[PDB]
Amino acid sequence: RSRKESYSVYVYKVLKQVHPDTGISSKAMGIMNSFVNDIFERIAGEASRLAHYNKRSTITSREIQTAVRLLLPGELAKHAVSEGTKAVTKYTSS
Amino acid sequence: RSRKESYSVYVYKVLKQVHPDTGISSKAMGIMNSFVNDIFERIAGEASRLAHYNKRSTITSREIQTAVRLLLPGELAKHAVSEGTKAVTKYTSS
Amino acid sequence: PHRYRPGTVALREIRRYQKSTELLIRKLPFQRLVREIAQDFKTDLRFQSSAVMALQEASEAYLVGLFEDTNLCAIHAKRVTIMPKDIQLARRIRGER
Amino acid sequence: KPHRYRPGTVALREIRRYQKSTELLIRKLPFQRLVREIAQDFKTDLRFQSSAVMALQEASEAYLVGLFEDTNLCAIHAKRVTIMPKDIQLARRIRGER
Amino acid sequence: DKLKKVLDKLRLKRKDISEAAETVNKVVERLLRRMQKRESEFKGVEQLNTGSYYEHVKISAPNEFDVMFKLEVPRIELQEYYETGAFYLVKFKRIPRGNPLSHFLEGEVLSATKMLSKFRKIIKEEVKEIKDIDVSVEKEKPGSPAVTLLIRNPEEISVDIILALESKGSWPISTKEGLPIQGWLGTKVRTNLRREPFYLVPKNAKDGNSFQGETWRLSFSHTEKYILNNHGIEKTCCESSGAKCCRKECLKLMKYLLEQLKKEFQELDAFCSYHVKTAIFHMWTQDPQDSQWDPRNLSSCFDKLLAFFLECLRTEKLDHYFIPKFNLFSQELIDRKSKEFLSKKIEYERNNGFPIFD
Amino acid sequence: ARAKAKTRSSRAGLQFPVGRVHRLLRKGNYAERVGAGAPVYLAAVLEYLTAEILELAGNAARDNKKTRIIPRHLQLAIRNDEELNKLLGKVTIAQGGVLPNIQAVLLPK
Amino acid sequence: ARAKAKTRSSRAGLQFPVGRVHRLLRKGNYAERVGAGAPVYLAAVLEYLTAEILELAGNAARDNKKTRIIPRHLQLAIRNDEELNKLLGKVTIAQGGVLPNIQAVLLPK
Amino acid sequence: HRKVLRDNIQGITKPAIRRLARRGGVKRISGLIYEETRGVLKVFLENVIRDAVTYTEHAKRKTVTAMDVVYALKRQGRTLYGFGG
Amino acid sequence: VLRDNIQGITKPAIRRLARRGGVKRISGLIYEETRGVLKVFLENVIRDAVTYTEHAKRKTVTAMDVVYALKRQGRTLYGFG
DNA sequence: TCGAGAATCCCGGTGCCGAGGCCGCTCAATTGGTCGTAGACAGCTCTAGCACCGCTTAAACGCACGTACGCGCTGTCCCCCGCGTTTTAACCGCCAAGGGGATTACTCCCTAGTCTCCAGGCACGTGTCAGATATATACATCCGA
DNA sequence: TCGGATGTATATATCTGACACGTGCCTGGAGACTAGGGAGTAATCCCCTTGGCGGTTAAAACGCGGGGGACAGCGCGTACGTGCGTTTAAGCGGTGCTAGAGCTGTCTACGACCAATTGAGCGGCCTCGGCACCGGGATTCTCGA
Ligand SMILES: [Zn+2]
Repeated sequence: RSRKESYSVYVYKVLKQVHPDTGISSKAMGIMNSFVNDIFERIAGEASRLAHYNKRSTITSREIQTAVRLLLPGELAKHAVSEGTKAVTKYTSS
Repeated sequence: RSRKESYSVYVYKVLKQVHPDTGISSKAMGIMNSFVNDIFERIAGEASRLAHYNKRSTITSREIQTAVRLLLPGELAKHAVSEGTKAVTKYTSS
Repeated sequence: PHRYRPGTVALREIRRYQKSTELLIRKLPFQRLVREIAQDFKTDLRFQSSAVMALQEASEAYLVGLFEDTNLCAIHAKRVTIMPKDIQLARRIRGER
Repeated sequence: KPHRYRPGTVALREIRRYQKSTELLIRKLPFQRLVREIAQDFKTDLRFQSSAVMALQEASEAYLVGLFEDTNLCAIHAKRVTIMPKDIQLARRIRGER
Repeated sequence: DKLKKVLDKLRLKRKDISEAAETVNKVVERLLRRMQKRESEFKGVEQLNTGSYYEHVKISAPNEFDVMFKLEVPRIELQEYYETGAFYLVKFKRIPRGNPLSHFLEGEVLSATKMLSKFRKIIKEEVKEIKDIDVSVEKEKPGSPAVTLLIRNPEEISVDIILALESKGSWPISTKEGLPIQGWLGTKVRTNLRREPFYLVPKNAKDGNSFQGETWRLSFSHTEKYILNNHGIEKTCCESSGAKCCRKECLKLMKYLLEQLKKEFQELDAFCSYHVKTAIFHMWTQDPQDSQWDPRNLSSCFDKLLAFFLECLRTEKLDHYFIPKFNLFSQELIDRKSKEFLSKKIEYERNNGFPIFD
Repeated sequence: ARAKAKTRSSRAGLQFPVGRVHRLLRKGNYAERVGAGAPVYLAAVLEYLTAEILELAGNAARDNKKTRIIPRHLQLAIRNDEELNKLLGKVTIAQGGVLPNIQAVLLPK
Repeated sequence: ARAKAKTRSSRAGLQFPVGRVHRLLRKGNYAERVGAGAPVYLAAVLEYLTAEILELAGNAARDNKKTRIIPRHLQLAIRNDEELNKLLGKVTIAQGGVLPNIQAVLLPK
Repeated sequence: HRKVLRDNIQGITKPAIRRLARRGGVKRISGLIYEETRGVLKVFLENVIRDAVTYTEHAKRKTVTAMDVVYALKRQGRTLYGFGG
Repeated sequence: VLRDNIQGITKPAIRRLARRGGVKRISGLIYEETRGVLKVFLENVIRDAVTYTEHAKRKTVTAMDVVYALKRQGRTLYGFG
């Protein structure tokens, strides 16, 4: 019997930081899982097209940043972008 | 100086069969070119996704046929499908 | 006799239904309708249960949206009832016809 | 006595004429100035190719014509022949842009 | 005995304080009405009721009062400052509309100095408008965030007004193991308490120039009031159809002991009633039964409380009841020699019949 | 020896190229490996659709005595039909105008 | 020897995995070759958005005295905002209900 | 017992339309709404089930699984969250 | 720099657009609303086009950029590239 | 139901500039073999869909009354259309400068590909607490007098 | 304005099943290395954008008179809401069968990849006829009497 790959454990970890005593029912897990999959697909597809427009054949972080700047509406964009930058910086130093 | 690739000559050939004495102005050539590009992109993208849904990793003619059956509305579908079949048959015999 | 005046039970029912979350169409009639419709495109089709549930949820959401926009049109013309001209106008504007 | 068409007759002639031509209906230079002014806030010292301005103009004309079609339908729906701003607001609210 | 006479005198003090408390409430209510009428960023400020009886308030002169003015604030984020969770920094998450306090920011952090400065200015303007009773604002004391009102009708009353922010989010992670009344009052009451908002009060740390005026401490005055007034395992405990206990009487006696020693020996300046309340909270948790506080045994309960405090003194360790890693008796907060002094004084009083109560 | 070359468009009896479509399918990154039957089918479909549009537009052009074709004619041919209008229900065509259409209530008594 | 393994999620201080995202990017056929900086950035963005939704829904749930989370709460949290509602303006959420809303003219005099 | 069915659209009763409308936020439903609503529902269901059946037939199966319906919906800009994907 | 160019969209221009639209009696308060609608639409399209350009490290907003910005919002434009 | 008038359609002559065909040529498509894997196919296991039976009761069905709402008719008066005269700025044609787009050469560092190994994450099984439910209240709201 | 009726929110007690967590194990992610080509950068060419000047006439702006459509008001009658009593069939719990979904193990044909060869299609020309334009005349549709 094969096995499938989901995002249950990670969502549960993130929940245990911003509400340290409230659980989540399985239906909400299904919804959150599908939501994560959908957003990831949109961003990846947009970045892939955008890289293809300039004749490149790779996906640098810069393309992902531009895709995020294009999708998310308004203030979200700003905040989300900052997060990414910070993270990647802490990854490069190590 | 590099050069670009278009569909002017082919569209002109097809026009010279169903109206053997009428020409076409350059703007209409631009429109017809863009139209061809757009339809080809839609069909290719749909077939690519549909092949990915069943875990395959190829593009058989069957997938293109199903993509056509999904996009075109109503009677077009029928007629268009037949054309494809006929053509591919004449290709296999030779 | 303790009759409520017209138009007062309606507001109570609105206040209630906009607050629950269950389904509003009975189940077996919907299943029968779905199978009848599917008979035309193929023969001897077997539906999983969750497929029927998904179809039902999508249809409920669509109809709710349609009535809410229809009500907006009906109010727009100095009225309170809704009649089929309103529905036809809403669908024509939204781009489905 | 000067010859005067009754109200509502030149309008139909102009409708018949404009639904039949193709040339643009917004003068070029004011539209160019407006486009540059709007782009001023997202970057400094931009340079527009001509065809880009033309594309923007064609898209805007098409959008507005669609909007007026639908708002006219709403206006007739309520026993009138004159369009008013509430009609436009209703049409945009229904088409999902608000 | 001496204890019951002291209780009678403490109770009779309420008579001496009632009129001052009433004048204070009158002035405060006028100020609140004024603040709620004007259009400003402080329009939603309200008084937090924290109790006025001797048991609720800190040691104070009979004509000195304190009130907390709370304010609502949307979607704050708390960043830790120490290793013990003893101080916190405030930032703002995403706000769609537009941050109404945007212009009170200094970098990413809300500046308490600027907010208190505006608060003080507003208070000065409004206090100028109180015409029927002579109310002014005492000159700002550098190092104290309170805005102190002086009311003369015709005797002088001082009222320190402290601004407190009110937040509706989750309780901070540090408080995860605090308030351990699982067996005392059942987990349901604990949860219903933990489902409530929390408060932030400006307080500077003693740790160098950096971040002075930008630090805040937690306040749980509401939960403490609630627990104090609903303190029995039996629903009728200390109620009209229940039996009285000596819980509050013992608390009052120990607080008054500390008050009298602090009066006699200014060496004891760094101790306050919150240390006593934390210790006694621990004592009610270790021994939860009402039968351990029969009024007949009031004096005996007080003695068993004394021994606990001496042991707290001897190990120099007293965990905050809400913040378990926050040791109220750390070396850095209270010199060992002050505690040794207090130990000597407490032993003297306990062995000589509490002459300081005379 | 090598026999004389015979382009695939000839062997299929089509008009659009089949080499070029195959190259686009391979280097557009739609899937890992493109079968050898796809390009023929896809070229046939594209050719049919283009034939359809061109025929209709040509008839509409020859209606009002013109030899060439201009975007107005494409707009007419596309918007008049019932299927082709649903496939292009979002697309704006530059310099296309609209379809003559006046409501019934506006017209005088 | 080989030093002790240290997963990339640790080296970036994130919570979502970064190996799995990289595998998906490589085998989804989005582009020929995926740079090594992309997965970190993308995982960070996803993590932020999920944190946002979960925080809002949790507040709305704890409002009316519930410990778990059910789809009604997700529907409330999503529909109430101003940005998150524009990003999900097409999506239906099963068993979500709607937002309490009665027009102003229907209500009695 | 492969019984063919006929006239099941009457299964969508009148109170069902009533309750849907009430959730929608209306106050006085007229008397001719019901036929039009039934027609609209029939059109929508046809347009979805056709694509679901095509997706199934491509995979050489006979069981119209939930994922098929989810994909048929998603193709028309009506993404559905909460049934797999 | 420039200021107050939105008055460049004259009143007869809106009249002509409406007449093509199939309208008979325009009221007197339409103009102040049409101008706002047009401003919103251009703001959105031009912001997306400028992002597309700025990614490629240029300073010339070319026609293809605007075509892509339009196509993203489901308003495909045939006839420029 | 008629004249008179304004606007539109049709027709013949003139000039020009864009579509249409022709010529090199150069770079992509074709022919010809090779090989390593993805897809085809047979055979088996066992989950999930279909079919049915009896019953308990919640929802649908039908009917009667009547009251509020839709629809039609009139009037009135202010807003928008049609036309004329003056004034403003769009268009057209032509310079003239130079910033930046596009292309070419070359080199180096970042990513693919492999092998090995070892821990994170998935299937499964278990126990208890959060929620569903039933019942008795207290509190908020609507209608007629 | 009140009382009386109806409906709903709140507090308390009881069962039960799903979710939160250990436990075992396995396969895919990380470390360590090498090889090659994509893209980064500098240098140069030249075209397309900006900027300005001066004239010509088309359109915008403004003002006026006036016919007609929007709006408020009133009156009438039919049709949709509310409540009541009867009848239909949906849930529900439980069997029982078996078709087809899903997995595994082998083997064959077919698409990628490489190397050489050559002709289809692209850029750059020249040329003339299809259309834009102009002026006159015939057709027609609207308005007042
Ligand atoms: Zn007590």
